[PDB]
Amino acid sequence: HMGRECVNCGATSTPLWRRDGTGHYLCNACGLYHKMNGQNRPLIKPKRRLSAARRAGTSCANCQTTTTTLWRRNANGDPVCNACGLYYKLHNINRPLTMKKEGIQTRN
DNA sequence: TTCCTAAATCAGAGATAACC
DNA sequence: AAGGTTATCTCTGATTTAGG
Ligand SMILES: [Zn+2]
Ligand SMILES: [Zn+2]
Repeated sequence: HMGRECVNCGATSTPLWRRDGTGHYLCNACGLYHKMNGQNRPLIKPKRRLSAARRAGTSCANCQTTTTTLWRRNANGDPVCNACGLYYKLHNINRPLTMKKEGIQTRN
């Protein structure tokens, strides 16, 4: 009622408790999964917080540089350096890796 | 307590324009 | 000189947070 856990995954919380063939408790997810696939529900740890992880290195999807004064994003939604972004939004074509310049230039 | 609000802060898209 | 790449500037929107 309160100290029960899913015997397959160990989840202590669930929308609706279910029973396996042997009468033990399965969380809704696991229970449904078994009646569907006749196989235990595989445990698969959650993915990246898209931050506490993700932002652990950022290189442009096009030229793969790691530095830029401003990160933009391509259609696909991935980050791209300022240069590659501006170039594509002007020519609707990717910036040729033959343009990668040495270091970073400043102005004014 | 929890909710809601405010306002900072953050993130980028555009604009502007500096330098080769 | 004029052009073209793309640093910066300007904001609009989305997040993040301290309070009440
Ligand atoms: Zn389970
Ligand atoms: Zn790039």
